[PDB]
Amino acid sequence: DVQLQASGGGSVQAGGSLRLSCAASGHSFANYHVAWIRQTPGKEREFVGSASRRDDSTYYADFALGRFIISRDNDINTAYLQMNSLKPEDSAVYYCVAAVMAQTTQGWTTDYDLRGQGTQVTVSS
Amino acid sequence: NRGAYVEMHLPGSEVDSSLVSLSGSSVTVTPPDGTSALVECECGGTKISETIN
Repeated sequence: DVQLQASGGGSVQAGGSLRLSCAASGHSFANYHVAWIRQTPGKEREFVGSASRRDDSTYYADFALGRFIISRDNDINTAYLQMNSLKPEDSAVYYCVAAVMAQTTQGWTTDYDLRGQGTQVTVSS
Repeated sequence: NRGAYVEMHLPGSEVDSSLVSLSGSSVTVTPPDGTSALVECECGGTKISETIN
């Protein structure tokens, strides 16, 4: 089955940096919009950022601008989320979503063409 | 007037390339005088917006 595995999280002090990776087993990311969704305990899943290979475009949320970077290396069918300047509000579990266009990126995506297991990041003040 | 008749329907959404314009680095939409418009796309996520003059 086409499954996405998220990794690269952990507990880091505020103001540092981390790098998360989403890898697909069963199919490549050659024709897949990659979107990062964040879920803090006690609230609803919130959009973080999305990237597109077809047009080489990157979307970032209001909090994500100037701090988060998204890159893709189709050679090893992985998507990377390099982010810096940790803040206490960034403690959550992150999932990666892969979709074949289908106009799935409207605000709240809430489509999940491919759902994968997430990873937890903790932020210590 | 006779018994012949032809129906009239509502107009379609007409596209206009000249309406959109460039700022220093950005996209600008300036609807004509007394006109409402709809702006769409997926450059990142989806955005369907309506502008009223």
